[PDB]
Amino acid sequence: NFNFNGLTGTGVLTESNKKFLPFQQFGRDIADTTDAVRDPQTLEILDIT
Amino acid sequence: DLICAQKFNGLTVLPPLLTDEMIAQYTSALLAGTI
Amino acid sequence: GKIQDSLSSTASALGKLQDVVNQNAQALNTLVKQLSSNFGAISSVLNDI
Repeated sequence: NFNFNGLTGTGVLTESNKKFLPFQQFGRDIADTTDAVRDPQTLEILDIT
Repeated sequence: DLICAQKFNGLTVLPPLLTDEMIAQYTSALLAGTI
Repeated sequence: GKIQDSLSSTASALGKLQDVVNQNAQALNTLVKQLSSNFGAISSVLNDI
């Protein structure tokens, strides 16, 4: 289970190579799920499966 | 991916009982028998 | 030989198949989007209600 910046869900957090634009927060998939998030404290692209 | 979000809400896509390599044996056999 | 030239550039001749694959993922998509709809309730997130 997790919360990032108030965003909540449950998934398997991994290292991911998808590349955000700096101001961004979430990633998302076709289905309006929350697919990928960026760790606030250490910026890194974390998948959510 | 599309399958992933689907896979995530309870939507599962079971595997077709016959893999494409199997279908390709049938459509080989029928095709090799007819010849 | 004509057959293989046709398929080489023909996206349409498979329209029958391509439609079937589409229409499923279509209704599959729409099925998913319906998880984001309020349906009259105060939110479409289960826990946030």
